[PDB]
Amino acid sequence: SPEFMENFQKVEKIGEGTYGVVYKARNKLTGEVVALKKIRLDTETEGVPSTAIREISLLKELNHPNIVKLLDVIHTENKLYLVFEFLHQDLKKFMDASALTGIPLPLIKSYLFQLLQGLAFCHSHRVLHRDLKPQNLLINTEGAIKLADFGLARAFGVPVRTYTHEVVTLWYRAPEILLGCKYYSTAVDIWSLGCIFAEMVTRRALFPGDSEIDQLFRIFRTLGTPDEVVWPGVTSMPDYKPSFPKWARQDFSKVVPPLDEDGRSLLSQMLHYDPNKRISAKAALAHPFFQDVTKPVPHLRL
Ligand SMILES: O=S(=O)(O)c1cccc2cccc(Nc3ccccc3)c12
Ligand SMILES: O=S(=O)(O)c1cccc2cccc(Nc3ccccc3)c12
Ligand SMILES: COc1ccc(O)c(-c2nc(N)nc(N)n2)c1
Repeated sequence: SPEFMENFQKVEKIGEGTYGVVYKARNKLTGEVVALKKIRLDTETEGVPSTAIREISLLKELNHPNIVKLLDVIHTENKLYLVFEFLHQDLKKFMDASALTGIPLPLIKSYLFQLLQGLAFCHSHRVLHRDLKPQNLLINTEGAIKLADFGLARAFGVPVRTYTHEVVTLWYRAPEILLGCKYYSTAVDIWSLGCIFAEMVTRRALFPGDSEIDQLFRIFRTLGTPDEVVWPGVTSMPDYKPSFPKWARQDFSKVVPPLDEDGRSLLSQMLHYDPNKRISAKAALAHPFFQDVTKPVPHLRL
């Protein structure tokens, strides 16, 4: 039986991702609470590009405990309403609420482990997230964390307006993208998650840049300016300039003080400059940092 928007009662705005406001709503017929996303389509040109349609189809095929569940898609007047399972809060809000104490290590480990499981699944199905950040990660009272707000629209020219509040995506952007690589790989998601891992541990974003070049320099100042030894081919990348300053790599004892050899070993592999050497999500799941991983239940108030 088709669902119609009249079937839903808005309860409250719970967020605003790359597609604007996200509303918690109640299904009038079943009483099920859901999250609704409003997509405004603009046939600016001929329509959604074939490749974009295929990528949307690929994302839709994914069924995994660590990917927010899309329950239905309602079409009406030049608009689409995405009906998703309802999740209480995002990782960004949770970290801010835990900033003065910090998210406990067992939870950090559980969330990282789960995000790697979700990414491994996506990557094996040829799906990348492309815009991983704390704001697009959803957590439930059960202790699960899920991927949401995939960067598909801006990555494949989907004719749909994006954004609402602003932008801060640069902070988690992989260096090969900042250097203008012709083709990037699944490794870009691992870099972003590595930045998130460090952020949960230190309680502060790792590379909070304000422009592409500022983002690059913040990365270089911490991990060292890459050269051909560390990253073969870096000096020939489209936007690489020999004039870049030369910074030496900093010790992780300074970058992420709380972490030990296991956590630092894993983080170093997730932030490797060379995409071909950066650890994969599948390999990361086998890292010793996860030997004692559990599934703690977070404490959240509303
Ligand atoms: O494939 S759908 O499940 O609709 C879909 C689901 C989720 C997001 C979408 C974004 C743009 C276009 C779609 N398709 C579309 C296709 C025909 C007409 C209007 C929109 C999207
Ligand atoms: O909303 S997201 O959380 O990314 C999302 C999460 C989980 C499954 C999705 C399936 C299709 C489209 C999405 N978003 C989408 C919306 C508009 C344009 C292109 C893709 C999906
Ligand atoms: C598909 O995107 C979704 C799907 C379901 C959701 O519950 C959310 C969401 N939920 C909350 N509480 N905050 C925020 N920021 N987002 C987002």
